[PDB]
Amino acid sequence: QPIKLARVTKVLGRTGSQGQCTQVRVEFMDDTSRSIIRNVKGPVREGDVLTLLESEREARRL
Amino acid sequence: TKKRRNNGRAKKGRGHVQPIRCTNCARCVPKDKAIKKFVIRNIVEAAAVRDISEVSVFDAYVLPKLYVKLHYCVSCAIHSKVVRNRSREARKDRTPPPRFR
Amino acid sequence: VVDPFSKKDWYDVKAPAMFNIRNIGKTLVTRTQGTKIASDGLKGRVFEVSLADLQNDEVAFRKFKLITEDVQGKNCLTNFHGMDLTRDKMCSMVKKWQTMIEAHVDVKTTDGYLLRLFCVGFTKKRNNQIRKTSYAQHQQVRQIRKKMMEIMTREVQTNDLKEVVNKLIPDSIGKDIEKACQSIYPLHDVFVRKVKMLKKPKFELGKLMELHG
Amino acid sequence: SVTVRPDWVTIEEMDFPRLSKLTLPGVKEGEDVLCCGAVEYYDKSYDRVNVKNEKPLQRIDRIFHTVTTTDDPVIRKLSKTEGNVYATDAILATIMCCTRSNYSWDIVIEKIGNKLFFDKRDNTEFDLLTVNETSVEPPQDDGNSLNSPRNLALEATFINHNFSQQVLKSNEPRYKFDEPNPFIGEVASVAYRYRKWDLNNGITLIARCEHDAVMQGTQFLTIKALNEWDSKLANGVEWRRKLDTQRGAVLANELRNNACKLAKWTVQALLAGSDQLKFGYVSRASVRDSSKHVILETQQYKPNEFATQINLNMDNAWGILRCIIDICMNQKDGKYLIMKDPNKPMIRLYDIPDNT
Amino acid sequence: AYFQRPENALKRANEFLEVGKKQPALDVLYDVMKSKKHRTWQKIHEPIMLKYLELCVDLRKSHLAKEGLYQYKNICQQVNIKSLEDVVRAYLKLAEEKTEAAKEESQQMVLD
Amino acid sequence: SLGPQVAEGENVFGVCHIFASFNDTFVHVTDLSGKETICRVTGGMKVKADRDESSPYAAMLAAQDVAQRCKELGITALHIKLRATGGNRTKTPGPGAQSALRALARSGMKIGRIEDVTPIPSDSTRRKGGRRGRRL
RNA sequence: AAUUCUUGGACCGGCGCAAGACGGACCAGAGCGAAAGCAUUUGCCAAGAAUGUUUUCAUUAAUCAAGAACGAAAGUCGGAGGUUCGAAGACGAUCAGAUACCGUCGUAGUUCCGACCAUAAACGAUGCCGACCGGCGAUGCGGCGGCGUUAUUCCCAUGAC
Ligand SMILES: [Mg+2]
Ligand SMILES: [Zn+2]
Repeated sequence: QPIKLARVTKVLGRTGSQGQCTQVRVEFMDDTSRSIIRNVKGPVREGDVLTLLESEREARRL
Repeated sequence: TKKRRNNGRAKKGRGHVQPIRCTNCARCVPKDKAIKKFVIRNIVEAAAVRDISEVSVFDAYVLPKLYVKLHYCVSCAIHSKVVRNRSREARKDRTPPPRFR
Repeated sequence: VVDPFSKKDWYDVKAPAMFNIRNIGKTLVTRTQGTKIASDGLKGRVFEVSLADLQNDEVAFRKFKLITEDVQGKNCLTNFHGMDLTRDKMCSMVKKWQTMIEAHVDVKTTDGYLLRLFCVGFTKKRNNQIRKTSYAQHQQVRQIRKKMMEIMTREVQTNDLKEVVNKLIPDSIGKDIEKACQSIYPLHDVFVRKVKMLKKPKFELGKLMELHG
Repeated sequence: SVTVRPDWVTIEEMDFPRLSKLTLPGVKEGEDVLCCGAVEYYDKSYDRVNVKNEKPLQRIDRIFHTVTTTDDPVIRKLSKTEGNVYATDAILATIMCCTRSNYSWDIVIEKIGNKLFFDKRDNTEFDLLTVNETSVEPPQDDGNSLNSPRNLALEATFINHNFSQQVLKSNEPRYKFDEPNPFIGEVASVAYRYRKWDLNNGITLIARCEHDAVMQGTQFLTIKALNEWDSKLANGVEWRRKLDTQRGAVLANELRNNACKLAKWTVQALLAGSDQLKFGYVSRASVRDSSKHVILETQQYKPNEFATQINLNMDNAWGILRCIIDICMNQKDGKYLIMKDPNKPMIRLYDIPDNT
Repeated sequence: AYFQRPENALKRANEFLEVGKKQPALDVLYDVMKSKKHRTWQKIHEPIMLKYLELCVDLRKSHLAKEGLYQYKNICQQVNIKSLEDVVRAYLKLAEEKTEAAKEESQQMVLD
Repeated sequence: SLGPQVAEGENVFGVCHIFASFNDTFVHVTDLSGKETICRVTGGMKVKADRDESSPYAAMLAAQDVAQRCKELGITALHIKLRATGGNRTKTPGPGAQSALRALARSGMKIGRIEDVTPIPSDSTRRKGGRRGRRL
């Protein structure tokens, strides 16, 4: 599947077992309106880019 | 000592209400004593929906739901954490917990 | 050490003329090896097809049962057996704070077929209603149920099976009952929940081949 | 875009989900039949221009020819020689990345015999550059306001036509292909070259492809100018703040706000076969001053890398194009109109008399 | 809701007519014209309105053909007005033929 | 081994009965009739341990073998008839229901129409276990 | 996990047939009943509280030793029945032991008809009758007054708010 860019728009909350994954609201650079929720490792900032291997799957919001 | 006013049950002016089998055990609890719960669930959980949204023959077939009404005895309800113990003041609060999202 | 699907003929299934999409699908049978015959073993198979698939595209919650009452040649000819609403629909309708009214009539068509029709209807809450409940008193319930039976009998009794299926393809019976019971207590989610088949007349072929065009 | 008259017959309707699902493989290489015009050398020294060391954006008087398929003399010659689908880069860029379309746009199809002249309406707003089209809210301002969609698009078009020439060493010996520009010191730096695409399903495609300038390292440039007007209301981040820690963020944010404009510009360069597409970061003096501009920075992207980055699919672009050329090489002669539904996401196709 | 895919209204309308219930067949078509499905004129909106105004004539309900066209003129504004022209010409055309038949009926069979 | 349907567009439908108890999973394809069986791969045929007959894993293996086995006979698409145990017992499907339905969609089949067919009684016979339930 | 069931085709899918239980969801701090208790449809039989009344009799009333009717479940005797469940039993596990909790079968019983039995945390742990003493918003049955909405299009008049 083509690799697609999701842009962090608003960092929401921290998740995982040991508080290790930042759960972030992403706004797609490809489609104008589609905004999904993704679990992300490492430190992430409000207003930067992610390279998603799939642009359809969504993580369970808490 | 008297703990509840309505003796842990929603019977007031009957005398007898027919019993029900608990859905975890097969314990006989009266119909109104039991902790009832109505689970409306999608057949396919969370991610399976996307795979069956693409591998479907049809055009926007709103895949069906699963309606299951569950009666728990008080022990099964507390053990499964469907209910919990409460403060002497908070016990009287009958307004069910908010389900905003 | 015998491949059991080597001796299997596929047969195309045909629905009667009352539906848009004719052919339902395919059916497996064993080749006529010994005394027991493919077509005779194939005769009396019940196919439960959703009306969405049976028409082009519509309601998917109403299902029709169809019996392969005869085979002409590489073609199973099905005929109306029964009808049933889907679990999802029936479970979704039945909700708390209202009265559920159920009727059943044992009525016969002009030709041999004697059906058992089950009707269901739920008391509707008014547009400006502040009262939570919206229950019907027992006499209001059995006046509604008496009227349910009176329409359900009249609609079938006087015409033949080709036309009763033409009425069940929409829900003309349920819409007629719903409008009729507006004075007693306004119902809303009124359908003919289920149609059963108790008796058929002794099989004819000329009567089948009028239903198959 | 246009008021639709009661004499105009809707024949075909296509919505964006159906157009998004389209594909075509097997699209062959573009063959440079003709290369025309003269292109200047680019000063790579306008890239020592950052948030601290900016430049004045000056008015440059160079004449831009907005000549369509109808008025193209080479296409008029080539028409009888070979080709049955004639287009410009701006027109096919619109149809190709039609999926992102927000505002009302239109294309006049003219099927004279067994031909498709994908023509544009001269003296209609087709050669404007739209602004914050695909934001959370497009500018909801009135025609008399300065932050209006019309006035922002007006100045955005001006600064692009300014920037393309200003950055350029536009009085040092030009790179000449074969011919002078077929439209006429006074002129602007632009080169029009025509290309044949053999298109699988039995269509030959002759499109006019525009290079903006040449750079050494030789190299061909498609050059455009990104506008930032009043970020805080515009629903974007500020440019002047630092832009250096947040360059990738300032880019990706202005991309979503201008989803269709950046998609048309990038597929414009892929069409022409430009190996590099550059940009120009232009903002105002004060946030409500329409007259003044200052050039903050520029960044360069290879359009093949950029198109897979931002988002595009060549299969989609060529898959939508084969569909529309097939539709209008199927149905009858005369003037048509591919108009997109002003308020909803669906393109419509009307059949019209010989006049409008 | 009532419908997904607004062409299904025609199939319910057609299904009800084979039984001979043009009042609920009209109710079906009425429910679609006034709903979410206001997408600026789908190609299927003409056959819906053609059948709708045929049933409005056959039952003689002018005040419904009012509301029907009043919804239609809105959902086929400057997008395409040929649709209004074709529909309302075909409406008055259908009503004129019902009166032609109604006179000739009363004036040759019943007059004699 | 030859369903004579058209190679291009024609989908041949089966119907897959996914009986998912809380200590076994069945995946069972038949005719639209429901009379003639094509495949039946249980959760227990695949894995050899009693404690994981009702596994999402075992149900995933079972649906994969069913998908592969029915692709050869020329069943392209499937209708679905999911069920728990029912009667007096549980009416929530087993934990293998989801993984099986997912598995024969990951394995390149097409999904027609789905519905619960649990034996829901009007009112039933007395349930197993005493008046005081299953105490543990 | 094992006891148990099965290539003498179990479990699973399909079409039929028979039996004996039970009346899901709707079902509520709703209704009725002296209490125990009482729920699929329809018919027949007798009873009943409450409201309504400018009818009738005119103290006929309240509570009750003796005496009497009904009284869940289990239990007993005789007849019919035995689908599910299941005291004792028989084994399989668990454990130091387990005569238990967990499992597989399973007899009396569980169901109906006719005779006994007369006890329950039979509870509101709260005798029955009568009077007076704050407020508030619902709820079920009956009656009364009242803007308006709605179904009978034909609306008087009936239902639903
Ligand atoms: Mg009691
Ligand atoms: Zn329990």
